[PDB]
Amino acid sequence: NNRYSFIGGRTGQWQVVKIRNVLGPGLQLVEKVNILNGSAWRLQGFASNIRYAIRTELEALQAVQPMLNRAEAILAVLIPIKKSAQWWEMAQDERRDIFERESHHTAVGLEYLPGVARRLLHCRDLGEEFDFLTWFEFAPEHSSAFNELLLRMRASKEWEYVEREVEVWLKRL
Amino acid sequence: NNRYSFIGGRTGQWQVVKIRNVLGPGLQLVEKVNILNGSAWRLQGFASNIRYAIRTELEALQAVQPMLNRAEAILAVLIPIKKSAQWWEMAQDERRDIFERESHHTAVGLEYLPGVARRLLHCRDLGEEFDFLTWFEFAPEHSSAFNELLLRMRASKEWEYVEREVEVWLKRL
Ligand code: HEM
Ligand code: HEM
Repeated sequence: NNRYSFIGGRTGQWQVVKIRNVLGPGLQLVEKVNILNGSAWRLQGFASNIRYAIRTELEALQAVQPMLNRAEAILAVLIPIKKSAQWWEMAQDERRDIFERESHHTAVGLEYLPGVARRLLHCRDLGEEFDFLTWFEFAPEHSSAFNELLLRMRASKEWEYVEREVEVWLKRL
Repeated sequence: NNRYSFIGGRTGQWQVVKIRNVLGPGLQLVEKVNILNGSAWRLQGFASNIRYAIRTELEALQAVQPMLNRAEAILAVLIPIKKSAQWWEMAQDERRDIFERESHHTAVGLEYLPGVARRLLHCRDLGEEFDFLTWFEFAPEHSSAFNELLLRMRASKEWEYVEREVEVWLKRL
C-alpha cells in the first residue's frame, strides 16, 4: 500500500523533539507522531512515480542514497510543504527548469548523501492542506549538515513558490 | 473537488452503447454510467497537474481545445488505461521521450480538435486497478475521426506499454 498517515498525538514510534513553524500556519506541538501505512492532527500522502528526475540523476541517486531504517538513523524530520497556485499552473518544462536548472535541487541534495535518507510523499491530489510530506532520517552527526541543507534550499528559486512549510523534528523510540 | 467516480449500473446520465474489452480483463456490460464528483463496477480518479506537456504545447492546446458539455457533444467514450510496471520505473526524460518525441501524443491528438473534447483523470496513486480514466466527448459527425485516432494511438510506441484498456461508449441522456 502506497498511502501513509502521520498522526500527531500521544502515541507512536517517534518522539517529537520540536516543531518549527517556518512559513504559514503551523502544526500544534504534540508528544509523538504515529506513522501508519494506510491526537491533534493527521497528515497523509502517497508514494508515487518520478516527476522530474532524469535517468542520469536517478543513477547518481541510486549509487549513494541510503535505505530507510538504518540502525544509526535515530533522528528524523517530517517537513510538510505547500507550493503556490502559480507553481502548479506552470507547464512541465517550466517546472523542471526551476527545480533543477535554476535551483539544482538534486545536485544540492546529493551533497548530503549518504548521511541523509529520504522519502517523498504526494498529497495535493488528495485534497490535503499541504502538497507534499517530505521525510528525512539520519544519525545525529548529520544534524548540522541537514540544517545547512534546509537553509540552502530555502535560498533557491524553487522556494519562491513555497507558501507553507513546517518542520517536525523527531527521535526514534 | 478533484475526484470523480464512474458507476456502471442501472442509473446515470449516460446510456451505454457498447463496451469493447480491448486488452486485458474487461468491464461488465451495464445499462448506464453514473458520474459523480466526489451497480456492477465503480471507477474513480482525480484531476491533476500537467506531467508532460511543455508550455508551447499547452499554448497550442489552449488555442483550440473545446469546453466540456457542448450541446452537440451527445456521444462520449470512457477509456480506462493501465500502463506496465516497466513504464512506471522509467525516469521522467525517458517517459517524455516516448510520449511525445517518439509517439507524438499531443501533436496527433491536436489533429482531432476542436471536434473532440477530453478530460484526463489519474488513479494509479489511489491503488485502483487502472492507472488513468480518459474521457472524450463529441458530436456524431466526429465519431469516424475519433475511431481513426484510437487506431493511430494504439500503433504508437507509447501503447507498447499499455497493459489493460477498455472502451465504454456512451450516449448522453
Ligand atoms: C537530502 C537530500 C535530498 C535529495 C537527494 C533530494 C532529491 C529529490 C529528488 C530527486 C526529487 C524529485 C523526485 C521526482 O522526480 O519526482 C525531490 C523532490 C522534492 N524534494 Fe527533495 N531532496 C533532498 C532534500 C530535500 C529537502 C531537505 C526538502 C524539504 C525541505 C525537499 C523537498 C522536496 C519536495 C517538496 C519535492 C517535490 C518537488 C515537486 O514535485 O514540486 N528535498 N527531492
Ligand atoms: C483527442 C485528442 C487528444 C489530445 C489533444 C490529447 C492530449 C493529451 C495531453 C496533452 C496529455 C498529457 C497531459 C499531461 O502533460 O499531464 C495526455 C495524456 C494522456 N492521454 Fe491523451 N490526448 C488525446 C487523445 C487521447 C486518447 C484517444 C487516449 C486514449 C485512447 C488518450 C490517453 C491519454 C493518457 C492515458 C494520458 C496519460 C499519459 C501518462 O501520463 O502516461 N489520449 N493527452
